[PDB]
Amino acid sequence: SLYNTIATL
Amino acid sequence: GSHSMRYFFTSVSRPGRGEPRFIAVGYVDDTQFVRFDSDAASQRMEPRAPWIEQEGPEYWDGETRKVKAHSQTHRVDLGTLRGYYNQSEAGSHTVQRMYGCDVGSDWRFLRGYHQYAYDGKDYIALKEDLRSWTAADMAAQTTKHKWEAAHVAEQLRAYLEGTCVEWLRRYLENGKETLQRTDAPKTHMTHHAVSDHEATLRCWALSFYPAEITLTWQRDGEDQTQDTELVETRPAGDGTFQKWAAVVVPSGQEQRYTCHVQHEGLPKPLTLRWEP
Amino acid sequence: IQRTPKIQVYSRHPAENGKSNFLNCYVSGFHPSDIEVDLLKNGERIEKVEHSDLSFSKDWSFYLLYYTEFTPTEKDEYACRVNHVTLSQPKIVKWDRDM
Repeated sequence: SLYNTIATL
Repeated sequence: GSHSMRYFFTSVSRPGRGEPRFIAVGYVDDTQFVRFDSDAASQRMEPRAPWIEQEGPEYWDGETRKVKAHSQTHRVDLGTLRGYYNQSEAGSHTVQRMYGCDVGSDWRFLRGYHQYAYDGKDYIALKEDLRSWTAADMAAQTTKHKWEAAHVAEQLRAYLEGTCVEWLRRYLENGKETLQRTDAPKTHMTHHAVSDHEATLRCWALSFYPAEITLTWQRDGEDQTQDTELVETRPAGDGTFQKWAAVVVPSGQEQRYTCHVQHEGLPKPLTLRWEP
Repeated sequence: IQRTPKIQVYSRHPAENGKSNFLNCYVSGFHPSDIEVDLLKNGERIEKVEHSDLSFSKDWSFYLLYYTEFTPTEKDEYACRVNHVTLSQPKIVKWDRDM
């Protein structure tokens, strides 16, 4: 299952 | 043995028209199990192994939602990076991201990782401790300071040590008949006369899983690398792998040479010798 | 910033003339990801070729598998033709059944 809270640059 | 779950993401900008190409792939060990391609018709995360097909609609809706969120992050990141490197709008550029987790033999968390690249070079990566970042240059250094103040590593660490491992264990169980099976290499040797006075012996390893393998030649019981060739491990297309190693020897001296095969699926390494 | 592809052309199974098999062209070690890969039968592009989803290695270089069903014979020549920004002309690697 993918990570739910990827941060942008 | 030990196991990993990994996700790989690639976005390529398309200046002439429209949005970046985005491709995401998920693996357990050396088995692809999911994909997303922005060019494909479904616009969903899709199954690529039988054992993931049993997951229900909630799963596929959530993975689709998350993967689209990843896609949009990569789209804005391409723009941010173009600005950081003072590049024009005219050229195509690439972001790559990989993350995931390893468990050891006893299924406990072993390692996590999260790495990001721009135009095929390191940009920023989480350190092994999952607590701080390795920034390759001053652009990435500004990313690091921002992500530090926003506690980005902490939230990623919680995923990597927790839910990543939990899902990995779930997939290993659901896919056990293949994911927890080793396929030992099927091995043989061929012989070809290269001139009047020399021959090539080629040691084959076929139909193995996982991909990791070592092939080595010995002469008179000592390792030999001169006059050898070792091809890179390649997929057969059916989920298994292939490799070979060859040595050139004086004709008539074939019996001095042995091929040694090491693989997780072998209780003991194999030794092959030319016997016809 | 540019890395040229490595190419291997091979069958899935040990080849026997007249028996159905799969012809593979494995391209790896390249950057950037845009690449053109065709499989050829006697010089001509094979239409029903598929490929793996783009992925990459530790060094960030890309790899792809291109493949098609085929039935080898004594006389039919197979090859893989690759074009990439690092190549001034398309590169043709011939299938050799002992490799």
